[PDB]
Amino acid sequence: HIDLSALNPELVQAVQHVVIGPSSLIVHFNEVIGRGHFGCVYHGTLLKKIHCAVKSLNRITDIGEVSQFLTEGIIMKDFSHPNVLSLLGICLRSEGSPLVVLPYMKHGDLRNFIRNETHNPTVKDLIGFGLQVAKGMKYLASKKFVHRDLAARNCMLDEKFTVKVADFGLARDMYDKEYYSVHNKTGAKLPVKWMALESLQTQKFTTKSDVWSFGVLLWELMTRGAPPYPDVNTFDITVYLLQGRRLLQPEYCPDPLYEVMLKCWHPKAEMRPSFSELVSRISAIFSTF
Ligand SMILES: OCCn1cc(-c2cnc3nnn(Cc4ccc5ncccc5c4)c3n2)cn1
Repeated sequence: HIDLSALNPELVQAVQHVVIGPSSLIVHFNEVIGRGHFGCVYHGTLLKKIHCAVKSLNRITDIGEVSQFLTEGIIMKDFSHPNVLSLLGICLRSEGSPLVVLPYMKHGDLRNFIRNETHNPTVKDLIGFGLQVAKGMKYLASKKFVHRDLAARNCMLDEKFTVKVADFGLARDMYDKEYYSVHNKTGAKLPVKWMALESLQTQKFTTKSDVWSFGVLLWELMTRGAPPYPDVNTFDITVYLLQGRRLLQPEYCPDPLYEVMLKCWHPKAEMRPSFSELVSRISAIFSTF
């Protein structure tokens, strides 16, 4: 049972902006639509019935950990952009950690979508998805928000095939454990094959390290969801990058788009493009299609 009286009053006020009453939420706990380390995602209906995704945090039992997670993620309620996942609300109830209510994404995560052989997205399709992500990140960067886990698995596609940058704020979790490793300086599970060289070395994350991750995501898109560096052990990713080595150009990646990827992975963080620059560059590349 989570008591609001025990929680920081400032956090309580913030949360009370987006609270959903239990009687307004129906959750189908027999319908798992995603699985994270903090809890699963379930089909829900919000009430005018709205189809939604309900993210559990029930694996987080410590009040202090729940408090910290809410504190770090609540700013999500302040964001509004077509390429950024929105928050529908938070359901506080009698027993269990708060439920995070999110818009339902009919087409799931971007990586699974492009790996699906029946979909067979074209080069144009894939660059288009990449442009959408760049716009969402441009928005978050303008808000000084550092994502820290950008990757194709962490972007969702809605019913209109609009890409939402996701897995941040209250929606943050590890949804595919295979791509997080403890082989790094922090000893915690991190997406090391998406991380900028300086993040692996200094444990610090910035918008410019998000740009590095975006470069990897672009590579994911153009390979239709191939795993990066399949032949590089998690023990070796830092030295691999230190040696100046990088992901190779995908077969169906246009030369100018691979140039963009390489700029995203410049060893000097300040030498890498802003997301505003990336939107401009990728928009031009897309338009030639
Ligand atoms: O291999 C991992 C596949 N996978 C990625 C996710 C994922 C990646 N980033 C996310 N950001 N928020 N949410 C929760 C969420 C939000 C909306 C959903 N709509 C339909 C189906 C599942 C949904 C899951 C996210 N889920 C779920 N499964």
